[PDB]
Amino acid sequence: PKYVKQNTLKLAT
Amino acid sequence: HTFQVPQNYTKANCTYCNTREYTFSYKGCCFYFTKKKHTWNGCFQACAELYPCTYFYGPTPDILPVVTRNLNAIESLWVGVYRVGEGNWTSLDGGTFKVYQIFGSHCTYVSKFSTVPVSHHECSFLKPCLCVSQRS
Amino acid sequence: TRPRFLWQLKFECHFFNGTERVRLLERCIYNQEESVRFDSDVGEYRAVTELGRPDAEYWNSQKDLLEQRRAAVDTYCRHNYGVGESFTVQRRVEPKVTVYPSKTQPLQHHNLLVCSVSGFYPGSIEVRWFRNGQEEKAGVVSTGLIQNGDWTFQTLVMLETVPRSGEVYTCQVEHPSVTSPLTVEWRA
Amino acid sequence: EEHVIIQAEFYLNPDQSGEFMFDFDGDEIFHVDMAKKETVWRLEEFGRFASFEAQGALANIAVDKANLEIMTKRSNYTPITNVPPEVTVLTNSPVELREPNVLICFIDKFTPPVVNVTWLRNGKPVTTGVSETVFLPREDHLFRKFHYLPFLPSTEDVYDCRVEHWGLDEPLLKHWEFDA
Repeated sequence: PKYVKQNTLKLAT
Repeated sequence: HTFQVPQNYTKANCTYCNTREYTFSYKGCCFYFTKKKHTWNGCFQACAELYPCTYFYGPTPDILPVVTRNLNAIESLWVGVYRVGEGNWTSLDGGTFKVYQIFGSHCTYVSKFSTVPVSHHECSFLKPCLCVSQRS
Repeated sequence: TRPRFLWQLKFECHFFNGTERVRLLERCIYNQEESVRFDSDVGEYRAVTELGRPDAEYWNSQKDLLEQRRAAVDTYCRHNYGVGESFTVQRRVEPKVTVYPSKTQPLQHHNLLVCSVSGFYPGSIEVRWFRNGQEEKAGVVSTGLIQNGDWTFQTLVMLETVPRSGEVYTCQVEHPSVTSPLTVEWRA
Repeated sequence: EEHVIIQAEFYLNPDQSGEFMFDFDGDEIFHVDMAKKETVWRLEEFGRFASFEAQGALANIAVDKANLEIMTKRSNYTPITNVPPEVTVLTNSPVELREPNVLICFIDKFTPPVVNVTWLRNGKPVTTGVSETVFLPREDHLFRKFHYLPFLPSTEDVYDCRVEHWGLDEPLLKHWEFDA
């Protein structure tokens, strides 16, 4: 089994 | 004998926004890309039944770029822009729309690559409907 | 030294009753202030502080992003819960129970009986004091549950006493790692 | 509830330091070494049942650094207000003379996450066997950290967990020594 990561989003510019 | 059941659709006069279910939100509106596909005309009713205070929406040049960037590369939407009155290209929302019209006057859609709504080959093609509801 | 700027991002999966209920909480924190968050029970991003307004608006305008987070409770939370369930939710280490008085004093003079419970896991644990068979609820000075940082806990539960010859104090411990409550005595 | 799994990450300026770790009910499951670019499990037993692609963490951190830049400006450069740490030195299990034990230095409720920690035996620094954890997150968004010093109990030695942090006026020494 592999740990799934949640991706960080880029903030509003 | 002809049994006539008429249906007049108009803009909504109330507020609503289904937060656990809308396609995307922008400015004051809650947008919903229909899951079932429909004929352009079937859209007025499809939207009016999707959620309370919801209706077939015509993308303003201020709004379709957001609608357009939320489109798959192969996905298109029937939009509530029609040929009849007020500049001749209007919406349940009023106004005048600039339309790419090399075709038949009655239906319009948006694609990922269109910058204005577009008139179509024929309105029987099935497509998801672009619906809206005003929040708060 | 110079001023510091901190940016924190936390994705928290809350599991209730195993997996029958799972809430996902995504939080953005600037320095020490949460600014924006996604709550799976809400469905969209919500600005907590004004600094987060721009972000909540921008993120709720992206459908793919919205669709991804709204399914994360399954593709992320429930998934990772499985990947490590065998050694986290199921991890169990029996406590080591020792009883000793703090300072070696002659009898009849006030003393602090110490019940050390160490190296256990999970944290859920119960320690009770007994004086000749009857439960002592009063005069119990405890440290509370202490997390050691290496998946083991410990707790020191002290009992105020004035031991009279013949008295038998018993420290009873109950913990999900043991079937029948552990016990250890100390003779006065 | 019952359980909580937390993916926590952060980036701090000017330090240019970051972190990426997974937490289960308060305990660290693993974290990603930014330098070695490999995932490091708290208990080696964990690596024998699961795995994590460390590269993913590095991607998030890049995005976090960029975001930190954005948030700093938009906040009009307001810096974090230091919160000095609470320090307490504890023993792993009841001590017995000449029975190996472990001194736990528990640093809690502080921010930002930068701290210089030193173990001292009779006023001299010690490294033999020392180990530490990364910064663990707290619900109030402050941090928790642990430092370890295995030692042999005696009546002849005194120890100190020396802790430095910007919210502190001067180094803080937490004292420990056998009591007979």
